[PDB]
Amino acid sequence: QLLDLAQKHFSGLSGTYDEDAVPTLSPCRFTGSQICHREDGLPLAHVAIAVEGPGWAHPDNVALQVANAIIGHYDCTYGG
Amino acid sequence: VSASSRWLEGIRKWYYNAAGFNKLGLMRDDTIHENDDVKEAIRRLPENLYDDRVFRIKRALDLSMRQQILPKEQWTKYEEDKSYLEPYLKEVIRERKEREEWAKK
Amino acid sequence: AEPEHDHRKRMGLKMLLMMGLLLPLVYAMKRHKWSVLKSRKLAYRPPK
Repeated sequence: QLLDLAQKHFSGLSGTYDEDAVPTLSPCRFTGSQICHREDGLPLAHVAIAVEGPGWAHPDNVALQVANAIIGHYDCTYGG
Repeated sequence: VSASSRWLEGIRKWYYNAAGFNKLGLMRDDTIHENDDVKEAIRRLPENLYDDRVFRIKRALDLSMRQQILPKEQWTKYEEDKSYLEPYLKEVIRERKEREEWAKK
Repeated sequence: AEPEHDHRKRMGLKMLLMMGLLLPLVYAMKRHKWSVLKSRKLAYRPPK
């Protein structure tokens, strides 16, 4: 049903395509750095701290996620 | 108004330039020693002036540390050195002096 | 008057040769840690 509809409504993006402008993503350099927006008029401070992760495809995203689960998450409304 | 009163003003502009806080982007009132009357005057400043004051002090301490000075164009011009603390500090001393006149009788 | 003469000139060379290795090295250690402040950039963004 779905494949029929895709030929029914999405066909008409061929004829001739790409060729002249092939746009592949270049890698993005991670920098160990700090951004500090001091604002004492805001009631509570927000901090986000991160190292460079490996990316979508890497098999060891599973193992990192397990450790991230061990640390987990908290919230003042949690019963625990 | 006078030729010699323009000379006192030019000697004052000389000293101002020799003092060289303007080289660090500071205004004159930024550089004042913090006593009790002064602390209160800072306390009494509006939000916009306090925030600017904080940044100017921040900038100059940063320059002081890296032993640098601002580009010549960015120096505080003697003519436009806004004496923002003046009326606040004058009012605090006015109030102190009254208390002291009262504490005398 | 100075029996130690020869020995002090010897350790004195060792003092100079060590300091010549240590002075730039401790300098580079201090310069490394301080580069966080030396290259720090300020921006002031007051409301409207």
